[PDB]
This record gives sequence, structure tokens and C-alpha cells, in this order.
Amino acid sequence: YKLTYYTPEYETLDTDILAAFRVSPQPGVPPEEAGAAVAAESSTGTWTTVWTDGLTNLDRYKGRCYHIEPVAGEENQYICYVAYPLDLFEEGSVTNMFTSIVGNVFGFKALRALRLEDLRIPVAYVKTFQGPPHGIQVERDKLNKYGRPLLGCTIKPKLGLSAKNYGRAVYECLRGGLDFTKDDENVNSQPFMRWRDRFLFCAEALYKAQAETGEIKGHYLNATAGTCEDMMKRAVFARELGVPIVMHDYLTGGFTANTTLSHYCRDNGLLLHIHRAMHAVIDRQKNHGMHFRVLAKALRLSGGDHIHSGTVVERDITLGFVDLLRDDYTEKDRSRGIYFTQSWVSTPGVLPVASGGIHVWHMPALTEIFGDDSVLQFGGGTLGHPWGNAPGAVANRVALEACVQARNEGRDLAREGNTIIREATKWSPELAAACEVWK
Amino acid sequence: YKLTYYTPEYETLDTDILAAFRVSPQPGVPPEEAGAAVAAESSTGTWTTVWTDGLTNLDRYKGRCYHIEPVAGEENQYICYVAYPLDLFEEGSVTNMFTSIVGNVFGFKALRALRLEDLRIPVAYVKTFQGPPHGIQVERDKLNKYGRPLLGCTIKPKLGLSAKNYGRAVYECLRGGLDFTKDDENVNSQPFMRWRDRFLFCAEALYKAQAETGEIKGHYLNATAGTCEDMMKRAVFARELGVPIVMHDYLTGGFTANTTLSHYCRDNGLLLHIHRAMHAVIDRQKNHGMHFRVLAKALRLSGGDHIHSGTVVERDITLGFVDLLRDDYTEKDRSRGIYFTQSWVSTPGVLPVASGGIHVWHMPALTEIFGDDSVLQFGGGTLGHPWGNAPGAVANRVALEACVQARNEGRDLAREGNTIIREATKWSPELAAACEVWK
Amino acid sequence: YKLTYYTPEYETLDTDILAAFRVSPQPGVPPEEAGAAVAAESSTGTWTTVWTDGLTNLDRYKGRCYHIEPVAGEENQYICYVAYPLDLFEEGSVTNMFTSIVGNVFGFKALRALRLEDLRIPVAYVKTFQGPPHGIQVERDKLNKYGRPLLGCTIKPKLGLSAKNYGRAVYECLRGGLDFTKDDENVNSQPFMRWRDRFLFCAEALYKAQAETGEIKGHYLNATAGTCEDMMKRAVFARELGVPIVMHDYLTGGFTANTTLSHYCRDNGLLLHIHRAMHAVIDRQKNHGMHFRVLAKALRLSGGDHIHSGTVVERDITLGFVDLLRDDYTEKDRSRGIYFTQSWVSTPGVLPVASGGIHVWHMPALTEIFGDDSVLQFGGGTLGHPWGNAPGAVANRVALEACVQARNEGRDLAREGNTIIREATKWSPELAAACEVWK
Amino acid sequence: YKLTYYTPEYETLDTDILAAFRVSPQPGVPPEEAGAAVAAESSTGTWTTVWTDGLTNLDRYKGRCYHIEPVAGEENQYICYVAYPLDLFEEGSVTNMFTSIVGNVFGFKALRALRLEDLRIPVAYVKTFQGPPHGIQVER
Amino acid sequence: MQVWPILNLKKYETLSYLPPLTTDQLARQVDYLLNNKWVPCLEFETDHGFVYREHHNSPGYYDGRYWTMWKLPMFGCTDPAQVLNELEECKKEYPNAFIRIIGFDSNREVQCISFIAYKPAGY
Amino acid sequence: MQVWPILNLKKYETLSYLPPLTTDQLARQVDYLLNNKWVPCLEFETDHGFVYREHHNSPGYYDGRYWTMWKLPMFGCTDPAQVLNELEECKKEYPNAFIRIIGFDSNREVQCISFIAYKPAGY
Ligand SMILES: [Mg+2]
Ligand SMILES: [Mg+2]
Ligand SMILES: [Mg+2]
Repeated sequence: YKLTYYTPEYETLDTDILAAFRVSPQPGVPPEEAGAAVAAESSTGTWTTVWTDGLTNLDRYKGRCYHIEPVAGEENQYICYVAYPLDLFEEGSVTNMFTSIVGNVFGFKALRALRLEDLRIPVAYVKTFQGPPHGIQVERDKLNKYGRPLLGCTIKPKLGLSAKNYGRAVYECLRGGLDFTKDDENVNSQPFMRWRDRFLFCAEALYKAQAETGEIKGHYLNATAGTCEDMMKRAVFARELGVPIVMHDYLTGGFTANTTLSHYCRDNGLLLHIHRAMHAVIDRQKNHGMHFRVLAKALRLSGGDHIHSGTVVERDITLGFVDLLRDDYTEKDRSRGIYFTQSWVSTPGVLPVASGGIHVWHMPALTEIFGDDSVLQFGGGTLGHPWGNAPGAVANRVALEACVQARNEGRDLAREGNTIIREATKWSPELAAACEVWK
Repeated sequence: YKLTYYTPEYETLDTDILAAFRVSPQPGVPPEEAGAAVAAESSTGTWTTVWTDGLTNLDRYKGRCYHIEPVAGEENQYICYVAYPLDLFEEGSVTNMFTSIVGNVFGFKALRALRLEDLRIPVAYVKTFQGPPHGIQVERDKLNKYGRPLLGCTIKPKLGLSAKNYGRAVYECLRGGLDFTKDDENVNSQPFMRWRDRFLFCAEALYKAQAETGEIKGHYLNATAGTCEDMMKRAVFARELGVPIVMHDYLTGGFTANTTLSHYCRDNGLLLHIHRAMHAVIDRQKNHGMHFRVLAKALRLSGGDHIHSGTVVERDITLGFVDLLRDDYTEKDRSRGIYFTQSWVSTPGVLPVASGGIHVWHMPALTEIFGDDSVLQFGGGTLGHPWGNAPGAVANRVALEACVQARNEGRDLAREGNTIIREATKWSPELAAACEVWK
Repeated sequence: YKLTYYTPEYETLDTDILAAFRVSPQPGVPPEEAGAAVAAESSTGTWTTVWTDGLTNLDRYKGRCYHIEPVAGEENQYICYVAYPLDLFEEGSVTNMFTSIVGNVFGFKALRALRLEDLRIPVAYVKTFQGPPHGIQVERDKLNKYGRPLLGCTIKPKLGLSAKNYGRAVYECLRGGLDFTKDDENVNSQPFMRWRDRFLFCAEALYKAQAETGEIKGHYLNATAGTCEDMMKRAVFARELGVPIVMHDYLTGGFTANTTLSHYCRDNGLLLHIHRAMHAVIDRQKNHGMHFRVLAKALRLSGGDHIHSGTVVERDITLGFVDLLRDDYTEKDRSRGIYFTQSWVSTPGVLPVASGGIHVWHMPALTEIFGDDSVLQFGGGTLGHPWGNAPGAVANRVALEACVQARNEGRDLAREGNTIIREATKWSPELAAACEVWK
Repeated sequence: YKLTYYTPEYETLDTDILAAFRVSPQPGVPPEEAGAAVAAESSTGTWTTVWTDGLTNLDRYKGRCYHIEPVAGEENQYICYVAYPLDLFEEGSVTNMFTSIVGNVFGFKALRALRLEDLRIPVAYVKTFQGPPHGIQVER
Repeated sequence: MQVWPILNLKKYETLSYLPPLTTDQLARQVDYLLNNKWVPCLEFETDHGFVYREHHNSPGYYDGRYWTMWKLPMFGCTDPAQVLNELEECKKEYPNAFIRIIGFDSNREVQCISFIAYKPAGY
Repeated sequence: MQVWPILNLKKYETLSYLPPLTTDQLARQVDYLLNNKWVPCLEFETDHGFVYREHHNSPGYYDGRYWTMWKLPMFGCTDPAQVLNELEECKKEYPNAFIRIIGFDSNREVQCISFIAYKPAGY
């Protein structure tokens, strides 16, 4: 391998798919051989010589470890850069992109562990995908919502409520000022709440709240299912109801099904909310797996309008992949975990969704860290308010707007956040009530 | 949590989905709290109290850590057993089963790492799935192949050959005595070989080989694609050609798409070969992820006739999940990594596929370890033979049959394997030729 | 050829397709031979004798140059009249009509240049086509608009605006008094504005303007696409929105696709606006190509309700083909470039669309030259008004109505046009404002 | 136009669709203005100012005549090179590619004649098309 | 810079953007029809005189296009005073109606004219 | 425990849940737009100023999103007093209208701001 696959003189082409792998070799395996193994094992590379190789020109199809750099503060760990020719991939198939790059290497004996950190998707390959059904700017225009983060509320308990009671909670949340309500990732179709009954009661609740407030509302209707057919039946009924948004667990449903749903959403005007259930099984450990930024790029290609992206409140790593989801161009920046400069050639950005144990006191921090283009999801942060859902929703909407006003006036959210919240409690009994339960 | 979720007095129900998690808590977190966290975090469990919980009976929907046992020889690591009520799951949806159990917990702060080791799927839930389109016995009857492992040959190079040259290699392999040829997991549809041209040339080659030898042949036509639609178009053309088997990368394509394909295969009589590309991203590290036996049970439910399962030549761990894929009933056996007794209530077994760097000298070991019900896949082990593919195929078929005859005569493959091979080289110039290149 | 194809004694049949070609022979080629070459080369005529010709009666299938006349003031240029038998053409196929007549001759070596000036389409062939989906009178009845030219406004910039901003411009234009807004010919589906988002926002804007003014409004939604399928998907969504009119670039999309769209428009009640992008590539030079009147007849057969036809403000040539698009019968008139008398046997007329750098001061001239049955398209003439689109629209609508009133009262638009406009500025601040920016 | 559309300093991007036009201007029209006319007329370029232009960044959507060279042995004829941004085109639509580039310019008054000689189709745009159903090697 | 009003600015097609026509301008428009050999006819609407969609929504379908005929087309009418006299008559019976003059070209066999001749109370 | 009202509680998106903005707060919001190089523009609506669905029902389609432009976007505006002066002007001509301030980011080429600046009679 060493000879054929380690090519430090290599100049990558603008059409090459580049990969940065965090390699931990078995003791006794030098870096250059490991990098050469990673490149061979994820491309051509056969344990024995075969006569058919002479039928083609294998140099044109091989992966090439073109660069290796030690990892600081780690023992026996390197970042190996591999380049894959454009011709190895099926146009528009995230499924094939992952199979080719990540389908075989991770089990290599010579490696003790392996983690894909980033991928440079070439613009020629980016153009073969649809990308987000709508994207940030189109979504804001459709919903007629500008200059502030969007607000959502996850309905709990996830299991146990009947479809109607679930819808009642949806109405009380939306009427209070939140933009969206949401189905938990686990909520598909189960004995106590079949999908159709849920869709229907959620439709009545959201239209009631929209008519009451005058503001456009939505509920992420979970379309994740066991088969493509079942998934399509759920999305089709959403279209029938005339509602704005559906949801999909892209990792558990998978890339083939997600792409299908993404295309259907584009063709029918449905916004698509993506939940990343199961991601931690893959991206958690620093030594083995795939970093979330790689899964985030994949989703932007397959397609989704929102994508769950954590909560921060490693800030920098997170902000790094937030730029990768939202912007058209992001320059290489190791301090932010960005290994390659990435261009999107006008593929729409995806709205990052912050979630998890957040409440009113995190509002100045979330607004400051994510800015306007984000969706802030509050489950217990709304359903746990002492006066109920509507007041819980009002407290969140008021705290958010107080932060946006203050920021716009030039106040520093980092330093004055708590004060901006305290100031609003003097005129918002709902917020005052929430603040008492939380900080 | 401790109070609500750690229930050591709990008697599991025969309808409960049971999970065995390998838990590594953060220092300062006692086992009982961690187990209680794992159960809460993967079921109900909210960071703050919500009024809607009083609308139902949450005890009926909660996960329950009912047992905890220390891991031997590990520091701060336990196996926590969690029970999930039947009512939490959508019938026939592996996608929902994984989302519910594995969609959220792995990211819990209090846990340093987490690995799902096994799941006891209750018979009531098993009956909601189709399972394998055909299964072991039906596949043997259809192919009219009995009393020996099946033999396959993976075509290489994976990329680079034109569709016709690829088909030429397929014919030379099959005519030599192998039962199947195979598309690499990366081979879907690419610039130098579009799927339809491949399907067509592979069809001509396999029918030519079948007419020459008189034995039924097949080629695993890869139907993995970017969308459900594209995947279905490929399977439909296979049906049109009248061929016996298609292939799918179930992890990269995903569970929703796999189930769709599995149902279509059942309805059209197609055998389904499953490749586990990307599995090592998830199942490799002992401390975090999902063990392969869990992914193997999932595949048996969603559906597949063959499933890649490694190569052995931890023997025992492997044999443990081989029984889980093939048998109707497997008793709890910690020495083999079997945490729960598992019943399948007549769901057909799946044929394990051994692959990876194997050649003639491993034949006695593979036959002995896997027995008759297995598929032995030889890439370089055939395409690397000095006289070409047909002789490479004959050498493998002869070595296998020599081993089966010897075993049937009562010889010990473990102790006499090399001798049984040496004895056959005296009358098989093809095998003699292979043996010279290998041991 | 001379012998077989130059037939000056020939009496054309009423079923013959007659063609007038402007022929510029190579020096040394007499007119009669060139005319004979043009007729042979566009019909039978083979460089060598073939035995199969004796299987039929080729006299019945040959093109016949029956007349030749010198072109005045030109050196070595003639008008050759060729007659083609009815039997050469596929019923209802403009595609075949053009292939047969214009598919081969233009490259003939003996010719230095060649231009098709006109075609006499026989009534028997005219009856095989659908013609306009609706036509002039039906369109006026549907829109309930009588006694004046229709007014449109092309939205600019063509690229750059988001779908919503584009729709905002559409509403401001329509509410001011214009009947239609329009998608530029380049506007199909691009990264910053996908077709569906545009269709949807344009629908909201046009319904808002219609509800405000009480007058029926429309927006030419561009359905031109890369494939028949994509084009049909766009037209189908227009039908779904219940809007009145779609648009097609008939030359770049092509005749086969245009005819398909025309038939769909007839069956679904959609008006069809035709843009002639790329026409100048073909019709510009006097010596080679096809004159626009030929492309105009083709469109009337394939089908379209509006057709872009220039701006005049060679008047006479233009008025000549305007009659060919609108009337049921037009007599031969060389002074107007009409080489053949043309009957349409009740095929509906097409509304000519004047466009290009026009503003309020051209209003009396446009009304006088085109009369009531025309559509006057104003891009910068509206979007360039100093007070914005609505006032720009009002200024145009007022100037037009002032001209219609004046004309109806018997005033001479040719001599009093500027005065009629000046008189209206005394009571229309919007028009007064436009007049200041323009003349 | 001259100012906005003739950009001799321009470095074309690998994603740009490049066009080589054989331009024959009307007498009295210098090459740089004609090239600038060809680029404007086949992209943005409006006879009068419109307020909506301020809603976007038109520099990102304009065609740019980046180079002009005289034609040898011809009187008053030049090859003008125009660059069109990738964003102007619909993926996989030859119909739209031709409409955008060739749909309007050929009729420009200031031009006596115009011929499109060649186009550099960028690889990013090439990947949006299927291309030949089979092609040479597969057919053989 | 003046903003085009939004309220109560409904229009009625041809000639409705010009100041209301005087009796004399009305008389000249009607003479145009006669001189062209088009037949004058009056239409009136008491309910809403603008287009709307109540009964169907497919392309080209609108409610409110047809108004109701005042008597019959005035075939063989030679004097505009005849038409204006009916306008007066219609206005007296329907002071609350929108009344427009329409004309038919029996040669092209289509309605070819339509202009608002009277609008009620502050319209 | 207080119950969130049900009647007459229509909202207008961003900043509509805060107490009405004073002239000074208005001036600071407008300075934010200028400091970001966004173009201010005013929109007003005399009829209903909330979203509804009259003409179509498919996903993402709503009526009532577009209001009507007060003059033109204020390109090259450097002083908030210019904007507030138009607000005053608009309010005088349309005391019955809902008036909001919107802004355009010609760089991202999208509308990026929208907040209620004036609401009529007890709204
Ligand atoms: Mg959740
Ligand atoms: Mg493989
Ligand atoms: Mg145009």
C-alpha cells in the first residue's frame, strides 16, 4: 500500500472529494502506512493481485492519502487527508457517498480507532443534489417571520396522551406566541395514538391558534415510518391538511428515505424539520466514529429545512458547523474544527435548531450565540411553566423579543442578558412567573 | 430519576422489550443513578415537571432499569438492564424501535460512554414484522442446493471496469463452480458503469454460466440508491430480467428503505442479500455504540436472506450472533455475548456470509465453524488465482467439497484440514495451483 | 434536376404547401437551376440513381419550383416558388412541416445563402391542427376586457430577486391598472428562485390585486423547462392555483413541447402566452434564415394565445404579419411582405404583443398602429416610474384610456397623440410625473 | 453599459459559463461598447433604471465582457468573450442555457450581425445533465 | 410622491380610469359604436359590480362577469339620444345600480365594447 | 395564576409582544437597520392585518402576508428622522391603517426586517 496510496506530492483537484480522518494506528504501524491503509481500504486496495486490474487504469480510481499531520496532545494519533476522484460517486446519492468513504475502513485491523472529521464536497458534486426543500430565506418569506429566532415547543409526555389531549397541548402552546409545536422523535404511530388521529387533532389545534393570534403557526408532524410507503402516506395527508411542516428522523429512517421525502417536500411546498436521533451513537467519542459536521453536510445535500444541532448553553466547534449549515462559503478554520474550505454554490442554508433543557434565562445567550437564523425549541421550558402552556409560551416569546430589542439597541447580551430579562419581568407577569421558577 | 426509574423489584413481562446497556458513568455518578438515567433518558424523563403528565398514567410508559451488574475487569462500568413496555413501539417498524431505544440516551452528560449490547425482542412484537423475504430453507429449495456452504465471489476492481468487462469476470467466475458473484457495496450507478448496463451484462453472463454448468447461478445486483424511487426501479428491472437475487446496503440506505425492499422481494420472489457497510462506525469500540448482534436482530426483523457477518478465521461472540440469525430459539449465554433468551416464533433464519481475505486454506476452518448454512465469499481468493477466474472458482469449489466429504466421513476438520486439502491437490491441478500461491 | 424540378407550367393545387424562398446562388449557377436545386434538395432529389425509385411514382412526391422572379436592387438574388404535395406531411405536426421544408436545403453548396420568406398553408392542412388554445375573442370574453389594448408589465430584474420580493413587485404593478405581469423568458427555475415558490407568491400577489381593483388580473407564469415532464408539472400547478395564464418560449423549448402544452391549455382552460426568445438568431439577416412571418404562422398552428411580435415604434412588414396572426383571411400583398393569400378557416387569431423600450409617449402610436387587439408590454416603462410600480401602472393605464377615448371621439392619434397625452397630465398626477421623466 | 459590462480585469471562475461571440458592430460603435452591449443584452441590462435593482446585488448576476480581440482579415469584426455566473442557469436544462445566452442579443440594433462561436460549459454545470443515454464504449 | 389609494378604488375596465364621462363624452362614445355599425345595449348590476369567485375556482372561471340586460340590444338605433334616454330610464328605475354600455359586433359575432356609464353613491 | 386573553389579542410578529414602542425606541430600531446597511420601507394595511386563507389552501400559501408599500424603499437614507417622518405622513393619510417598518438586505437579497410601528383604534 505504502507505495501506491501514500502520495504526499499530490495536488488535489477541485472535483475531488477530500476527507480528513483522525487515525489511531495499532502500535508498530507508522503513520504513512496507516494513512496509505485508510486510503486503500476505502477505495481500491485488494489483499491479493487480480488480473482484472490490468483491464483498467486503477490510478484514476484510487483514494490517495496526500497529507498526514500529528494530533497535538494525543499519543499515536494523526489526521490523514485522503482524496477521492469524482468518478467514484453516484450523482445525488448521499447513501453512495457514505458507503464509498465510510463503508469499509473503520474495521481495518491495523487501526485501533478511526474517526471521519470532515469532508470537502466539491461544487461539481454539490450541484447533483437538490439540497434543502426550501432553506432559510424562503422559509422566512413563506412564514412571514423576520428579525428574530423562531420558537418551538416539544410536546410532552412523548407517550401516554391521547391524540385529542395532545392537540389540546398544541393549541395552548401556539396561542401563547410560539411559532411551532413538535412531535417527539419517538412519536410515529403507536397503540394509544395512531398517526392519522394525531395529524387531524394537531391540525384543528394549530388552525385555532393561528386564527386567534393572527400569526402563522406550524406543528412538526412526524412522518418517520417503517417503510417508504408508510412515510409517504403520512406526508401526503399533511399536504391534504394544508399544513406547513412535516418532520423526519433522518438517521433512523435513513438517507434513501430522507432524500425521497425531501424531494416530495420540494414538490409540494412542505417545510421539512430534521431530527438527529441516534447521532450520539456515531459522533460522541473523539477517537472513533463520524463527527456531527459530516452528518450535517450530508443532511444539507439530501435535504432538510431545519436540523437539530445541540444547545451549547464546545462553543467553537458548534459555531463552526452552524456556519457550514447556513452559509454559502466557509473558509478552513482548525480552531473551529473546519478542516476544508467549503463552497455551496447557492444551495440554500439550513436553520439550526437548539434544544435541550433550555429556559428563559438562556435566552440572551442563545440569541447571541446563534443569532436570528435559528429555531429555539423549549419542551419543559414551556410545559413546565406554573400557569400553564399559553403563559409559558408568552414568557418565552416576551423574553426573546426583549433580547432582540435590547440587542438592536446596541446592548451587550453577553454582559447585560440577566438585566434585560429582569427588566421585562417588571411588565410581564408571565415572564416574572417563569423567572421565579428557573434561574 | 433514582426513585422513579430504578426498579430492582421489577418482574419483566413477556411483552416487554428488554435492553442490556454497557454503562460507563462519569466519576461521581453511582451505578443505580446512571441506570435510572439511562432508563429515563430513553423513555419519559423530563428535566422539569409538566402538567400534562397528570393527564395519563406515566408508569405504564416508562422505561425501567430493573437490574445492574458490574463489568469484570473494567473500571467504573456496569451492564444495566432496562425494560420498555410493548405500547411504546410502532408495529413492524425497526426505524421506530431504534429511535425509541437509541435515539436520545447516548448523549447524556452523566454518562462517559454507552453501548447497547443486546435486546430481547418479545414474540408479540416479532409477529408484527415480515422478517426475511425467504430465509434459509426456502432459499436452499429454490436454488436446489443442499448439504454444503454456498460460494460467492466479489468482483474486483470495484470501480474501473466497463459493464461488459465486469460481466465477463462474472461469467468466468460462475462457470468455474461458484454459486454467486457479487457487486461491491460501493457499486451502485457511476459514470463508468451505470446500473442498467451492469444489470444487463451480468444477466447475460450468469445465464451463459448456468447453461454451461447445469447449476443455478446468481449475481447480487446492488439496488442501493439515493431515493426509494431509484432503489425500486433497480429491483423492478431485476424482476424483469428474471434473475434470483438483489442486494442492499441496509445501514447506508437505512431501515425504512430496506423494509420497503424486503416487502417487494417477498412479493416478487427475489432473494435479498444484505451488506453491512458502515457497521464498524457503530459497533467497533467496546465502550460506545451498538454491538453487531443488535444490528443483526434488526436486519432479521426488517428482512434479508443473507447478511455479512465477518470472518472469524472473537470466535465465540460471532458464533453467538450466528445462532441469533439462524435459529428459532437461543438461550441466554453470557460466554457468547447472549444477554437474553430469544425466540423467533418461526420467523425464517438468515444465512450468515463470511468474507474478507479468505482463500482455500481457510476452507476446513470456515466449514467447521459455520457449518453448512453459510455463504463463503471469495474476492481475491478467486480473482487472484494464477490461471484465472474459472480455475480460481474450481479450486474453491473443489476444496469445499473435499472438506464436506471428509467431514461427512467423520474426519476432524480442526485437526486434519490441511491434510484434506493436500490430499485433493493430488487430483485437482486447479487446487494444487491455488495452494502454491497461498498457505 | 433542371429537368425534373423546374416546372414553370405547373398549376398549384389548393392542397399544396407553397413556399417562397429568397435564393442567392453561387456565381455561375443560373436561377432556373438554383430553383430546381432548392425544390429537389427539399424533397426527393438524390445525388445518384436508386432502383427503389421505380417502386413508386416519384412525380407525386416531388417539390416543384414553379416560378422564379428576380429580386429588385439585389445582385444575383431571386424569389423561387416551390410547391410541396399535401401527402408529404404529418397531420398536425409543425415539427414535421419544418423538417420537410427547411431541414436540408439551407446547406446546399450551389447556394450562397437562402431565406424562407413565406408559406401558404393549405386549408386542408390547417384543419389538422388545434391552433390557439383560446384565441382573441374567447380571451376577451374570459377576461371581460373590451375595446382597448391589454397592458402588461415585465418584472425586472429578471434574476436576483427572491420569490416573495418578485411577488411584491407583481402586486404593486397589477393594483395600478395593468392587466398582466410577466416572467422574463430567462425565468424558469434557478437557485435563488425556484419555480414553485415563484408561482405561489405570484398567485397571492395577483389575487390581492384582483380583490383590490375588481378587475381580472393575470401573471404569465413561465412553464418553459428542460423536459416535457418538468414543463407539464409547472402547467399542472398553475391549473391547481386556478390562475388564468401560463407562458412558454416556443423556440427554445421547441415545437413538440409547445404543441403538448397548447393541447393541455385547451383542455384545462389556460391562456397561453408565447415568447419568441432566440428568433433573431434565425430571422434577422435578409439573406439567410426564415422570416418571422413563417415562425408566426407555425405558432398559430401549434398554438398560442399571445405571441411577441416586436415594437415598430419596417412598419409595413410588421403590420403584414400582424394580419396573418389575427385575421381569418389575408390577401397576397408584396408591399407588406405577404407572398401568398392565406386562409385560416376559422382557426382563432393570436393577440400580438408589442414590447421593448416603450413608455407613455409611444401610447398614441402603438394604439394607432396595432389597434385594440394587442397586448402592450411595459417593463422599465412601469418599474422605472419615479413614484413606484402602482403609479407607473396608473400612468400607463391612464395614457392608454385617454388615447382610446380620443380615438373614439374621432381625433387623429397620428397628428394629436402628444396633445392627448399632455391634456391628461393636467388631471393625472401619475401621468404628469411619468411624462416628466420620459419624452 | 461600457462601464458596468466591459470588465477586462475579470478573472473567470471555474463555475462560469464562458461564451465566445463573433461581433460585427454597426459603424460608429467601438468594440468595447459592442462587447459591453452583448454582455448586458444577454444578461441584466435595462434601457432605463428600475428601483428593484436595489433589492439585490446585480453584480453577482451580470454577464461580463472580459476580453475582446480583432478578427483577422475581416473589417470591423471582433471576438468578445463573455462570462455568465453559474447561478443564472437551470440545472440540466439545455433549453434554459440557450434562452439565457442566445434568446435576446442577436436582435440588438447596435450590432450588424452576431455569431456564437463556442461555449465553455463548466464541470459543475456538466454534472447536472445526463448526457448520452449510452455513449461510444457502451454502444460498442 | 403620492401613494395610490387602497380603499374604495374598485374599477370597471375600459374608460374607468378617466374622470367620469359627461353627457357629451357619453354621446361621442355611443356615436363611435353607431358609426362602426355595432349594436348598443345597456347592462346593470345592483349587487356587487366587480369580479369574484363563488361557485367555482378553475382557470378562466369567474363570477360577476355577466350583469343583467336592460331590455334588448338597440338594433337599428341611429341616434345616441336613444341610448342616453334608456340610460336615464335605467338610472331612474335603478338609481342604485352600476350601469354600463356594451356593444355587439354581429359581424365578428362578439361583444366588442364595455364601459361604465353610471355608478351609484360615492363609487 | 392569570389566564392569557382570548379576545382581541391579534399579534404582528417581531416586537409585537412588547409594550408599544415609543418614538425613541422606534428611532433606535431604525438605526439598527441603517447601521447594518439595510434599506427601510413602510407597509400599511387598511383591511385586516392578520394572515388568512381565502384564495387557496395548499401548504405555504396564505393570504394577508403582503401589505401595501408606502412609497418606495428609502435607499441612501441616513437619518431615522426621515423614516419617522414618513411614518407620521403615512399615519396622517391612513390613520386607520396598520403600519409596519420593513427592511431589505440587498446583499442577502431578501426582506430581513418587519415590525409593527403603528396600530389603529384599540388594537
Ligand atoms: Mg425529543
Ligand atoms: Mg466489498
Ligand atoms: Mg424579457
